[PDB]
Amino acid sequence: APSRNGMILKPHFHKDWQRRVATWFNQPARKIRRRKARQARARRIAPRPAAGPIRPIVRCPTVRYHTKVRAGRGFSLEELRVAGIHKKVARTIGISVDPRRRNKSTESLQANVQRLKEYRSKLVLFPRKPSAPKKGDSSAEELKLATQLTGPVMPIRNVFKKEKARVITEEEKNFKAFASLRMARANARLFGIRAKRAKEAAEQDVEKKK
Amino acid sequence: PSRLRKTRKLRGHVSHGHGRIGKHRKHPGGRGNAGGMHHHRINFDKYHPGYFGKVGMRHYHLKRNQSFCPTVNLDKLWTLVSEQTRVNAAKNKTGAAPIIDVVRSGYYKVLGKGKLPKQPVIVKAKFFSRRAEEKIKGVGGACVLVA
Amino acid sequence: GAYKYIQELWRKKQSDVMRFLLRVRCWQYRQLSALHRAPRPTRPDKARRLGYKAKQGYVIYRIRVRRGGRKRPVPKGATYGKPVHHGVNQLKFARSLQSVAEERAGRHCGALRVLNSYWVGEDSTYKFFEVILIDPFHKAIRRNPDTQWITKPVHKHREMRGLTSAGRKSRGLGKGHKFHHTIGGSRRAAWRRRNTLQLHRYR
Amino acid sequence: QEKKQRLLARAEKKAAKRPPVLRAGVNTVTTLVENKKAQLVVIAHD
Amino acid sequence: ALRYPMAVGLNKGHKVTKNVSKPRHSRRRGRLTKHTKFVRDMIREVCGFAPYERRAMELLKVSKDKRALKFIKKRVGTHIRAKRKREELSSVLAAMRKAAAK
Amino acid sequence: KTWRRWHRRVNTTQKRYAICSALAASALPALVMSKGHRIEEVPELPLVVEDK
RNA sequence: CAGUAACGGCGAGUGAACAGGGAAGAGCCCAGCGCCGAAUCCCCGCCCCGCGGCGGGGCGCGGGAAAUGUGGCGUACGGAAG
RNA sequence: GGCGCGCCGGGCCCGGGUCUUCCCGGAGUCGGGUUGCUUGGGAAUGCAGCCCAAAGCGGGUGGUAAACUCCAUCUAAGGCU
Ligand SMILES: [Mg+2]
Ligand SMILES: [Mg+2]
Ligand SMILES: [Mg+2]
Ligand SMILES: [Mg+2]
Ligand SMILES: [Mg+2]
Ligand SMILES: [Mg+2]
Ligand SMILES: [Mg+2]
Ligand SMILES: [Mg+2]
Ligand SMILES: [Mg+2]
Ligand SMILES: [Mg+2]
Ligand SMILES: [Mg+2]
Ligand SMILES: [Mg+2]
Ligand SMILES: [Mg+2]
Ligand SMILES: [Mg+2]
Ligand SMILES: [Mg+2]
Ligand SMILES: [Mg+2]
Ligand SMILES: [Mg+2]
Ligand SMILES: [Mg+2]
Ligand SMILES: [Mg+2]
Ligand SMILES: [Mg+2]
Repeated sequence: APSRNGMILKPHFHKDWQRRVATWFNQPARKIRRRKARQARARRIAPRPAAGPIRPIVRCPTVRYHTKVRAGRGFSLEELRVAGIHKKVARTIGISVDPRRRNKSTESLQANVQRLKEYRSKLVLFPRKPSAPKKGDSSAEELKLATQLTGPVMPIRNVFKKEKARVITEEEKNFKAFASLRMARANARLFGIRAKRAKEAAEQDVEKKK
Repeated sequence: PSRLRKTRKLRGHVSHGHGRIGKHRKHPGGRGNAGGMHHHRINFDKYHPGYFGKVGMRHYHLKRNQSFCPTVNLDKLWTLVSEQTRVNAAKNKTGAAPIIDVVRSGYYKVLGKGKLPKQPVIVKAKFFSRRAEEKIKGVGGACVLVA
Repeated sequence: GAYKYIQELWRKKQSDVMRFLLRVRCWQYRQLSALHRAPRPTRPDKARRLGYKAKQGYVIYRIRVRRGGRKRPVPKGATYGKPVHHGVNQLKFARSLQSVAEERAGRHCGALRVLNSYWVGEDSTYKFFEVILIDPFHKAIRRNPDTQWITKPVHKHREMRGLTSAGRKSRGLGKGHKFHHTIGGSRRAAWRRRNTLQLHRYR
Repeated sequence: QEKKQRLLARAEKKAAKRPPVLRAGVNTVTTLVENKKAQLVVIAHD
Repeated sequence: ALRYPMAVGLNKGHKVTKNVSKPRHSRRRGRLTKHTKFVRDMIREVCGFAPYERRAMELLKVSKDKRALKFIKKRVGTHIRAKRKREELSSVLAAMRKAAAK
Repeated sequence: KTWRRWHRRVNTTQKRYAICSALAASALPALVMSKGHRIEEVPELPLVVEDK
């Protein structure tokens, strides 16, 4: 029974919703539960990073988001085999791996390759038994100053290049951008139909010439 | 607060603010906004014209990411880049022009709403409107594309 | 190996070799009773690729589900209700007859656990399924690490929670855009996340 | 028990050739046929 | 002129140096190995054909190919599968014609 | 019911406005005696001590 | 994301998903293809040890299971052999 | 109880890179038709009954049915966590 003027609306309460209402009164108890669990995990893996492994440079999928770079799932096998880290040794020394990632580009692969080689220059790997080091172990001086780092290991930020104040060329001042966009729109929409009309013109051409 | 509300001053009034001829019955006009076509016709036509019926094509799987192209204007095109570039490109007698990369600021399409100050630029967008391009050319300065 | 040959043989079913075989098998199974122990699988390759490693502790049953749809178990006509819910004759049941087969075999053997199940034969009025059972208290099973998972209490009666292949195919799950109405644990977990108010503290 | 006598003989010999055999089982038999190392194949009828 | 990388058009997109990697080893599933080809035509020489296949081979022998194709697509399903099975039965029937020739 | 809206939120800048007004009203000697704290013999009102 | 795309005597009403930010984060294994003298497993008896989660070792011309296929390598990120 | 140390016995005598030669897959299941239920899923999203019922440069997905044709992306019909 609506009155004079006001938005007509459809509240989704026609079901019996009072038997199922999730109330958030354990929000701070759940946060202190999670951070006590996080402190226990971070002190039970004692020199290792609390954030877990390292996760690669990854560009977001869709048109809204492809200019932003975020942390991905794991390093792909192709940048692992370029960085020389073995498939089953990467996650055991702390490098996350998913095999499902492709690498369709080259420069993102080389960014992940340089990021892995930076990680291997940065990590301090302890000998397995302390009384007997091996060839792939760090030196006992930097073993003394090893410690955890908080937050995500080598944080991933989308740094932007900065291009200086150019003096403008007259080719750029005679570039007609709106006509170029609409002309490319029209060519892309009409690519196929012009091709089949060229095909029909070719077949009537060979009919008129043969 | 219930201390400030109405029902603290409707005690002792034998109908509690809902009349005595027409009592406060439960649901007299149907539940919700029922009776659109039938008996609330003139509310829905004096106050929500357009409400009944279909118009336009059905699009089964819409993705706002595909339809994403947010706009900026030539008024606020200089807002994106700090004041030091403006005052340096005003003091700068060499004709060098700053680059305004609108995409990293987060706007894909430059539309041209208002007056742009007479100061050269390289506006670097993903789309352009015709009037925005003509105003940047009329200031003297170029419109480059990035995808 | 032979199992590639006999699996191509079982894929050729309208070939008259296999038509004679499954017709005589279906006759024999129709004569024999509803729930009897098969001593060894009729289809060893499919038994092995479903999990039957022929050692001590795996048994195989051969059970007969009665073929057909499901008419609504209601007195004579008379579903007392609105005319959407009148029809009783052409209703169909949500689980496959393979799942019903492994269900009643795993019910008849309460001590044993359904691994998987497969097909052997059919006629117009019955279908026949051989279901693989594992004895979880036998020590050739219990001392083998890659199959002592069946000996845990969470895997109690897989066939009735619907966790095998035949029960799994009737819950409507799997990755994709085809299975939006089950994300969460299951179909009801999907429904239950969707139809609750998350009334926060601060709203 | 013949293999146990053979292996104890070999173990005491090392602490001090392969004869040809039948090859049973339908998988070994059919891979020997399709790799063509069989000289004849006996097949049970039942 | 100037060909800036445009967001629209037939050659749209941010230009990138496409690497050439080997295809992943999941992509070759169903690429017919010659051993499985041998197993499969051995099994077909054991067991023969289906009844709908025999009637389809007979319609290809009489050569009414349109009703043959409609027959396979009604008794198998998709028209792509029907084209494939008609072409395979024509190949089998051609092998029978060559064997019956000599 | 339990799902009464118990908890209320207020904006960060006016939370900080209120914390600044509470500090700045603890520096006028009238508004401290007005709250009632007997400070008639305190040597100076924004009363600071050694960090010892 | 969204009370959106969408369903609905298109009426009342119903109504997801992707992408993004977070919590957490861990991956793996068979059958098949194969190659290794079934290289595998269960149970009884005796001796030693421990035994309130009946296990470790040896001895058995001890019994079974298993070639209608157990174990070792090996699984789509390929893998094996030389 | 766990994290620590040492002794006895047992088990395993293991890896990586390059070249060459081989090998590779789950069927009354997929899919199609029809019926019924369900889903926001709309020329049928999922589920099931009946019938038809495959293939291997194959098969599925690619939110309008269908044919031709490029592509894209995965590998179902087995299992643990
Ligand atoms: Mg009123
Ligand atoms: Mg009054
Ligand atoms: Mg009254
Ligand atoms: Mg009234
Ligand atoms: Mg009246
Ligand atoms: Mg009322
Ligand atoms: Mg009327
Ligand atoms: Mg009704
Ligand atoms: Mg599970
Ligand atoms: Mg199905
Ligand atoms: Mg909104
Ligand atoms: Mg109407
Ligand atoms: Mg997401
Ligand atoms: Mg985190
Ligand atoms: Mg084996
Ligand atoms: Mg139902
Ligand atoms: Mg409905
Ligand atoms: Mg197409
Ligand atoms: Mg699998
Ligand atoms: Mg799987």
